[PDB]
Amino acid sequence: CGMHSPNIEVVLVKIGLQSTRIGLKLIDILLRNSDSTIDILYQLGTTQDPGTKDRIQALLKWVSDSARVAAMKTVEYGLLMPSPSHLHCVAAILWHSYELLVEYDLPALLDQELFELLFNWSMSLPCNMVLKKAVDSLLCSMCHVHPNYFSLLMGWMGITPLALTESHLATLASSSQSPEAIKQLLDSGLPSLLVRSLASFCFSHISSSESINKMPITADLVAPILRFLTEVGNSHIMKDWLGGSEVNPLWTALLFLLCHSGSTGLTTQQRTAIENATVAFFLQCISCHPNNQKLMAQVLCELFQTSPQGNISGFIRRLFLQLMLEDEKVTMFLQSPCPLYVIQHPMYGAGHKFRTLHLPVSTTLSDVLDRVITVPVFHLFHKLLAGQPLPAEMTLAQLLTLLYDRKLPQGYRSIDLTVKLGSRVISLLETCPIQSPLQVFAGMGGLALIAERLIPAHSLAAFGLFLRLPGYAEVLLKERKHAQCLLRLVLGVLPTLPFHVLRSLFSTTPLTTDDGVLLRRMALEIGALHLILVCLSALSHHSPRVPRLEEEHVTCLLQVLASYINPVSSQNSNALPSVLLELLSQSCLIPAMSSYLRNPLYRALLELLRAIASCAAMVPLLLPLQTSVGTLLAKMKTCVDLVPDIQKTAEIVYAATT
Repeated sequence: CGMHSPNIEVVLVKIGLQSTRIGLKLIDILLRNSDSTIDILYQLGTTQDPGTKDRIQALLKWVSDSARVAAMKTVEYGLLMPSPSHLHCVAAILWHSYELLVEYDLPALLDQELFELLFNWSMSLPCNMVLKKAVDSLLCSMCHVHPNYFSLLMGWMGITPLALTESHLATLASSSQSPEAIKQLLDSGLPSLLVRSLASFCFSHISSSESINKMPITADLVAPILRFLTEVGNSHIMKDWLGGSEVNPLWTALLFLLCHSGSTGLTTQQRTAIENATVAFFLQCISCHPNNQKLMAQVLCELFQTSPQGNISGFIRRLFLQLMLEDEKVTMFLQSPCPLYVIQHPMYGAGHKFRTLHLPVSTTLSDVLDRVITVPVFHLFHKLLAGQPLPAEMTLAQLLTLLYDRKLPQGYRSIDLTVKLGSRVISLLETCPIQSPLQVFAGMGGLALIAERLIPAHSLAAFGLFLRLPGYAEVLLKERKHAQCLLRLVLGVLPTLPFHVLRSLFSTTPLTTDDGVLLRRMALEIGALHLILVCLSALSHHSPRVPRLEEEHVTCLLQVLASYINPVSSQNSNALPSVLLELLSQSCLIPAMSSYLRNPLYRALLELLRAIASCAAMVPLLLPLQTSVGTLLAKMKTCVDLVPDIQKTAEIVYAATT
């Protein structure tokens, strides 16, 4: 069938929707006696005809028979075990029948006994296979159709002591994803009692470790119920509720539990479980939510500010290497009448005509559309935009900023686009991108805080010292991918960038403002000039005056020095202290300059010369300790004789020397 399968499925759909009896018979022989069967069931269930009610009745009768067969324990083989993909397809069919305007009374088909049967089926088997996920997606769709069914489900597990296994909470978290279920769950006291219980357990454990409506939570359920928190954090009002002072004890308690209380006893497997659940929670919280981004930035700055005086624990280290060093991932939803070529939420549809991806923000629309004369061309539209398409090279950060400026609520985890076919004959791109958690954390200088607590190797060692300066990260974040690659090389073009960011920061911070002089005096205090001078001494094989990659390194270091002397070149006399003058009189600048002269890089050296001649307080170092530099430079300029620049720089040096 692999060459003509669309034809077969289409003719099967037409024969099925010809009459009711034939469709019911073929449903029976396709379910009792693959992706294609999922598409067949979808097109049978969601297409509207007078025979739709009997078809969904047959589907419900089949799933009830399978639940019965699983409940007491030839034609019954399909009832001994059902395909979980078929159950997810039935859930999608019921969901799209509830969503679309149907002629029949859909909740009349749903029965409470079906709720009891599928609930007993759910606890009859463990959580490893996907059959539990399928029957739980069916439970979620049916309870979305019937809110009173979920309302009675709360009354079963003692909710208006308690003991819930991991499968119980798994079924509840799976079946709470629908808006009516999550509305009833917020209306129910189960989330409030669980967060109060886990906060009390954390506080009790902290009090026991530091001394060396409430309900006791054991050491096993806490990782699954933290995963419950991760799964419910998709709602934006959930993210706002987690941002209040009522919840903040959860954060502080979990951190004090997982840092101070080392190996009540925490075993390594459960510690890893809580560790991974907290990673998932942190990844879930700040997803497309700038408020959560600044919240985590403030929280991590407060933890790094009160770091003990020196070793960083494994959790905080891996959280730094994980949370803000991977690109932000958003949920992509694609609706299209044309074919576009795992269990997901029923908002995301089914079949190949509904697409759902979990993709990083940094990519553009051309890459996600490639992976999924009048010429038909794909065009992208939004439900909040009327009459204009979307550019192919526009990244998702720009789209997220446009939607957040277009009344889309903050924290909306899944963005939806419709693909249409237009004709081609053979402002939007200029918007600001998303801020991202990494740059938000770097906005208040958290990089210096984490540096204080922490290919040639000397450049990578000097990068950590260089990023301690304020304003370094703001100019560092201009190229995201290469900065992330450099941080990945730090944890354990590439050597040029730690100095190129310093040169650009020197050039963007002039001497006419307070930021430039503060940066220069902090560089004088922390000792960056000594490090770059001994690096130049080691690279040039020359010693200070005691009282192919190397060429690029020397050129870049000379460029850094030139941008340090004159920021405008890339009260000026008293803008720089004489400490730099007495420091440069000791180093190896003069002998290396004399060695290199007597032999881009020449252009950088001439820029350094006009920079060192531009500052009057930096002038008297040019006198050698007896040929002047101006006459020498004129001699080798006549020897060389680009040319107008060389002549202008030589004339400037000659004027400075005279």
